[PDB]
Amino acid sequence: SQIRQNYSTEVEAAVNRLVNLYLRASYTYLSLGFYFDRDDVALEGVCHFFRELAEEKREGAERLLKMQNQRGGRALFQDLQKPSQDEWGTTLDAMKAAIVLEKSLNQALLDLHALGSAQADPHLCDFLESHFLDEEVKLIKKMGDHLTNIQRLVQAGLGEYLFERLTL
Amino acid sequence: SQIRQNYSTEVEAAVNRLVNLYLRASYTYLSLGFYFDRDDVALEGVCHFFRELAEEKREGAERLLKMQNQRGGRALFQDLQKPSQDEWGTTLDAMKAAIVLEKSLNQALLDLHALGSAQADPHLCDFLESHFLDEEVKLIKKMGDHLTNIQRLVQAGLGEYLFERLTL
Amino acid sequence: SQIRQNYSTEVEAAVNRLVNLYLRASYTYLSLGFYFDRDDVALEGVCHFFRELAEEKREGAERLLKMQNQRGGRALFQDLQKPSQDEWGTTLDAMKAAIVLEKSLNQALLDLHALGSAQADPHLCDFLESHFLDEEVKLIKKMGDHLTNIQRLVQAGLGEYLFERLTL
Amino acid sequence: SQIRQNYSTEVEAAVNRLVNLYLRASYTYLSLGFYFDRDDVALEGVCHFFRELAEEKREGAERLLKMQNQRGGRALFQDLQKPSQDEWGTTLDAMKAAIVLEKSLNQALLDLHALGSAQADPHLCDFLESHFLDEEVKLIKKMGDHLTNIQRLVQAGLGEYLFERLTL
Ligand SMILES: CCc1cccc(CC)c1O
Ligand SMILES: CCc1cccc(CC)c1O
Repeated sequence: SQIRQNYSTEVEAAVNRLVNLYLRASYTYLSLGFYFDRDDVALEGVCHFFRELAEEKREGAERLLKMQNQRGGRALFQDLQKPSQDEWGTTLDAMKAAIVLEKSLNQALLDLHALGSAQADPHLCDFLESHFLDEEVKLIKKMGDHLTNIQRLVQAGLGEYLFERLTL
Repeated sequence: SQIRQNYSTEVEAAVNRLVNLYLRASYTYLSLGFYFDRDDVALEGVCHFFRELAEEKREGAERLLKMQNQRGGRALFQDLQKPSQDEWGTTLDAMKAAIVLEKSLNQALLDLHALGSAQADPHLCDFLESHFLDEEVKLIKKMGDHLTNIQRLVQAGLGEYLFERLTL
Repeated sequence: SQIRQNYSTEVEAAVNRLVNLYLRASYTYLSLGFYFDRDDVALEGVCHFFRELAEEKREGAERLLKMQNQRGGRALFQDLQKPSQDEWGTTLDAMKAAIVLEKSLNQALLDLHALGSAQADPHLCDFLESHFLDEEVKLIKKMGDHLTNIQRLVQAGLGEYLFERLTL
Repeated sequence: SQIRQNYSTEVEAAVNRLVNLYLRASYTYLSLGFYFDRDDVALEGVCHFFRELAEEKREGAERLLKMQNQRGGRALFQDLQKPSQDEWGTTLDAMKAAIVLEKSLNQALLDLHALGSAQADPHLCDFLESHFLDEEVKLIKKMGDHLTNIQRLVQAGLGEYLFERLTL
């Protein structure tokens, strides 16, 4: 590449993997959103919460792809694995599964930051810090806050309804 | 002081102590506010309630300091003791601890009013009446109203959630 | 903590200490502000300068406390020591004491950044860089500029008056 | 009087005396204002400061007269003594003379408050507190602040000019 400078093959490859992880997270949230839209689940606030997250994760993937080209690396796409579950249980179950998912994305971000630091690639390090690291910390805090409120609420059917109506 | 008139050393000293008490109350409310912001407590309305009170108590301290200088007394600051607890339990526990705190500030205000009256210092007496006495009575009534509603609500987890969502 | 990830006990503890340092700085500035409001000092611009800084330092402490919870650490408060002086001398004396204070806060920030880097905690490192490091550099430059102008001005009484009227 | 209730002859008489004191203060400030308007003194900011105070003191007298009638007492006017000086010296001299004057009015207010309290006349006590006591404390603080700045400024001719230009 005529533009490529200080951009290691290791980082290029890790950025392609992180794109896959963000698209997979987007897909998992799409499944979670539509599960809560089922007439036999019917929690519209929970559905909107996960659909909004699907869109956020897709946006993350696209920003990473933009960066990959800005640096002169080459986007390589892999299959996107189907989500780990077809049915997601209660709001509590689903929020637990979301925080597991977010912590795995955060750990991927931290790993790539570490790699960037080892490779002396400050543009990569700044890029993750300014667009992803604080967003993940904020989101995981929010999910943790939700999980605590869900747990304090679950006569389980009444709790789930009230959380969806008054928090989401 | 060239301006000092009818301002006893006793009152000057009691005003410095009351500044300390208001700053300590502010600090206690800061701790209460951040405790309810913990991801394993997560009651944002309770958090905002106490943070707003932190700011009110700090404002009170500053008005007292302004008055101290208006009268020609000299502000003397002491250490601010850390709050009595590191963790504040339930909303009920925290509201009980707040009303204990407010009654101790109110009693300090009443003591200083009594002192002012004994010293024939009507400016001090008017100052407490117009800026602090009615504010404390209003706040203690509000906390009493909250305590009653909290108590009537505590399936405890559901009650705490509903109070935070629908009152705070 | 269900949310805690890559957040060392060392950093958690250093963040609690830095909160104390910022609250202590806030308190020191409150004392400086009210000293310049004394009828026998009476430099209102100097008073507003330090009171504004009291508020900035309190805001800093609250942002650190917010971050502590966002990361799943636990806020622990200690006593707040009274400021080092009861009377602050001239504007020159007070500005010298402020720059000493700011350099000690800056060094604390730098120490915590170093710790964060040693612990591979990029979120902490970005947080200090984006909210505190440049603010301190800007403020210390401003105080240095003030100190130079104060010094060039001190017939001392006339200089102090003119600085307060035409700079602050 | 058909309306008179709980209004002692002692208080009625002291209120008439206080009216005289406020009108005398108004007159003294009128003289001070016009002295600083002399072409051989020529400090327009000092002139406006004292003329504004003339008007404030006259307003005070009129509020006291209104109150006297509201209570069913009878206004009795005495001669208004000419001010203590025909020429008022420097701004420093004049500000010293103003603070002496204000402290004598404040002491009169405090004496009348004490009388009102001895007579169990809470309307009188509230009236002085709400309209006069805090106004005097604020004004005496302001004059004290001015006196300190004037003193710090007095090459005397330059100091007097700068105070008038940059403070008043
Ligand atoms: C409002 C936060 C707070 C609490 C306790 C003490 C201080 C000193 C100013 C403070 O700002
Ligand atoms: C405000 C000028 C002034 C001074 C002193 C006395 C009187 C009588 C009304 C007056 O108007």
